[PDB]
Amino acid sequence: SGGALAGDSLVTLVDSGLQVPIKELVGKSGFAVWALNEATMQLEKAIVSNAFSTGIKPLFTLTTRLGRKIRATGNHKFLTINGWKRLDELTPKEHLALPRNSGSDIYWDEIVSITYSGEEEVFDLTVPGLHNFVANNIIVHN
Ligand SMILES: [Cl-]
Ligand SMILES: [Cl-]
Ligand SMILES: [Cl-]
Ligand SMILES: [Cl-]
Ligand code: NA
Ligand code: NA
Ligand code: NA
Repeated sequence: SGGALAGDSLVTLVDSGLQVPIKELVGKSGFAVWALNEATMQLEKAIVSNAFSTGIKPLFTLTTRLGRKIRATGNHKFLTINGWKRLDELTPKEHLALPRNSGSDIYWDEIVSITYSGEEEVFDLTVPGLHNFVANNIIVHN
């Protein structure tokens, strides 16, 4: 529930640092990825309790000014300076929270494009602590 991501969306397994397509994690649990602690605004290790397909749904490709890109359902939420917002409520030039290249801080990158990009099978992770995770180096909410 809450939206989903293209199967090739990459999540980072904390200990190995291996970037893995979310589709490959289906059925796995009890492993850590990166997530945002919104109180500290710092990245933290977060346990995933479930990884699953939600079926075939419409996807939108969102691209940022730094060149980060993700394909998500219209209802998937991203973090703006004014709170979490559905992809299909985001506007051109609106900024989203993204992890910095190094360290545990975030930066607010500008959206340069949102484009409908067809239907595919889509996937999600449940993160029972922080309810969000990093995918394709962008913070997304459950
Ligand atoms: Cl678990
Ligand atoms: Cl379906
Ligand atoms: Cl909806
Ligand atoms: Cl919204
Ligand atoms: Na490591
Ligand atoms: Na604010
Ligand atoms: Na705007």
